[PDB]
Amino acid sequence: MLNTTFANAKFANPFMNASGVHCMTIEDLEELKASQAGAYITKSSTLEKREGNPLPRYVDLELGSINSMGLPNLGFDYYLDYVLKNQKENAQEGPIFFSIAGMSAAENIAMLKKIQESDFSGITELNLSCPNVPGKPQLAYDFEATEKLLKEVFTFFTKPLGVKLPPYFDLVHFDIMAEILNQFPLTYVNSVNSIGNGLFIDPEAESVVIKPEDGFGGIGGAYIKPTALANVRAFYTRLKPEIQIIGTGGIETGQDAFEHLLCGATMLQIGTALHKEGPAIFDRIIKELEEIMNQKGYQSIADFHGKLKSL
Amino acid sequence: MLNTTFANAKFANPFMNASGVHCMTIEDLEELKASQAGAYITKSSTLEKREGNPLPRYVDLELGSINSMGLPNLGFDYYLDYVLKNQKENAQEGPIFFSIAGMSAAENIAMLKKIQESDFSGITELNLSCPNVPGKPQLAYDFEATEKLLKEVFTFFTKPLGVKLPPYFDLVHFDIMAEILNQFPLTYVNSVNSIGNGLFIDPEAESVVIKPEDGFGGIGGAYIKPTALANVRAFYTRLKPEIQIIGTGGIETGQDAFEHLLCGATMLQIGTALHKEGPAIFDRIIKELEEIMNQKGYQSIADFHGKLKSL
Ligand SMILES: Cc1cc2nc3c(=O)[nH]c(=O)nc-3n(C[C@H](O)[C@H](O)[C@H](O)COP(=O)(O)O)c2cc1C
Ligand SMILES: Cc1cc2nc3c(=O)[nH]c(=O)nc-3n(C[C@H](O)[C@H](O)[C@H](O)COP(=O)(O)O)c2cc1C
Ligand SMILES: O=C(O)c1cc(=O)[nH]c(=O)[nH]1
Ligand SMILES: O=C(O)c1cc(=O)[nH]c(=O)[nH]1
Ligand SMILES: [Mg+2]
Ligand SMILES: [Mg+2]
Repeated sequence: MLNTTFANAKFANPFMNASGVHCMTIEDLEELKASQAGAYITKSSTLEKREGNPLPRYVDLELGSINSMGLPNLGFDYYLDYVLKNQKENAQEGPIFFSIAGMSAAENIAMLKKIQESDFSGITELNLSCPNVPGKPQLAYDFEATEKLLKEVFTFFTKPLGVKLPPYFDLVHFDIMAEILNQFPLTYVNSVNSIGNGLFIDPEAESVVIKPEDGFGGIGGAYIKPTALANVRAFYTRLKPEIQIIGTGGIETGQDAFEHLLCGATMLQIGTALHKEGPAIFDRIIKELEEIMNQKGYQSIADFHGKLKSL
Repeated sequence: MLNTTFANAKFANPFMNASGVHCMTIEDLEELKASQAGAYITKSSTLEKREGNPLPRYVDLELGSINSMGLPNLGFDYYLDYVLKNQKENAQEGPIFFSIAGMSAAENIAMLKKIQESDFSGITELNLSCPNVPGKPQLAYDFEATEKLLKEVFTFFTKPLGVKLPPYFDLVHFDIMAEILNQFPLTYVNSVNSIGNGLFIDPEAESVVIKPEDGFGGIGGAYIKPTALANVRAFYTRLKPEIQIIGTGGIETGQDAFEHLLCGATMLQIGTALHKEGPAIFDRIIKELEEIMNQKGYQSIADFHGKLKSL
């Protein structure tokens, strides 16, 4: 019932882990491969291995989560070597996704060049929430910087490429970004990354709950579904059909998944809920979505994909 | 215990309604005057009376609310006439707040000029989430446009003035805005307005819940407290002491109020929760905050104001 076609590949279902959750090590990845997830993505990597920020840097919240991991990862070469070896085993239907988040534009270009030159036949995801010039907003909030980077990337990168974007909150911003993205042969857009720089407080202790950035961190979970759905829908109605969408943000139940698909998302990623529940979540949410579809008499995602009704 | 000093005026407590909620008519305003609210603010007005968007345009949600009211209001003259007459009765400790959200820069300047010329001795709040040039983001997301407007405003406006701002999600944005705002003799900054363009879906009906903007609307309530607290705190540590802060966003319990005050807010505004509960909320939340203070042995907000601890 959930069979999905994305980036010209076939997947058993649309579910995937969100980058950063349960995908740090080869062991994490193997557990994802073993789960019911239709596909999985690696932790955003940088050129060098990164320890990340001081703990505590992640906290479960009643309505979601807050984090400031600091891009901890085992380095580009570690992930590239892993995906290259699994690619050869052909023991998995559907390509693996490879996320990169260079500490700089030069680092992103360098990693993209290595992926291009390698035999990697999978899908690449460029995290545009990656660092940028000192007195500059995250890359994706700097429209000029974003367009400049993408133009250089597409002068040489011919393999499947998608971009992970932060949430937008103004319709003109969606228009500007859509216009920038539509000029490129992008495989997809993934909305959204966590809601940036939120703050959570322990009232009793009268203090923040994470050590880095004075307690400020990305927000995920139920807090952000309204924003995540909006971004998925806003891009669905603005992007050229060539560019598909991956919906990410506040997905925990089959109903949440149903809502993202209704908005136009083709693949779905689970972050916070997966972090709390573990790989077993995929089997649960898959069954939940199928039950919803059964009650409505739907046999394929195509029966409702992108059919969100306006009043 | 909650006595507060703000904009050089004295208030029985920091609580107020958030603009747009329970402040449309003179009758609404009188009910706010009659409640325990330490102060109140009028609905953002425009030069002409506005009917607002088609219904349904506001919906209560389990975790907050979504709206696209479309600035319905009775017109500038109606509100100005009201506050001028109440000002004379001296039957209220602390000035009334007057919100304006011109459909254009010319409209904001025109209203500010009328307030300046009038005998209004209260406080004015400029809603920088007001409309802007066609292909331009809301005013407050257009740093250049915002600075230009404020410079013109301060070439003539000498009365107390505060600005209502939308939420920001990047630290560099807070730096840029703080730098722009610190150059003016502003009375205060009010963070935050609703999280813009969120989307809520009724999965059974497979449709949005508000009629305008294809269902997209500002999000308020529990969904946004993490973002609201972050904005209050981020500005508290960047604004010159001359500019105080009004905390708005996800305030429903004494604990929520405690958190905003801990961040640096001096006055507090309640939107969503007030819309659901009615003016009686002020008596409840006041008691809730006082109980929290009593348990901690605090006798004045000064005992913890802005004392949020980092790890
Ligand atoms: C602990 C943690 C680490 C994350 N790491 C990444 C990362 O390396 N790259 C990326 O693009 N997104 C990262 N994200 C963001 C997620 O991919 C996802 O966009 C976010 O958590 C919103 O989804 P959710 O509501 O299901 O959590 C991370 C989120 C969390 C909570
Ligand atoms: C129905 C409604 C109308 C609103 N109207 C205004 C308005 O005219 N001007 C303004 O500055 N903010 C307006 N707001 C935003 C609030 O003042 C407040 O910033 C927002 O609801 C976030 O607070 P909350 O979490 O307590 O709801 C409105 C919010 C709602 C729900
Ligand atoms: O590694 C992290 O801290 C991180 C990266 C990213 O893109 N998003 C997030 O929420 N955390
Ligand atoms: O009147 C409205 O629609 C409105 C104005 C504003 O500033 N904020 C909001 O959430 N709604
Ligand atoms: Mg599997
Ligand atoms: Mg009163």
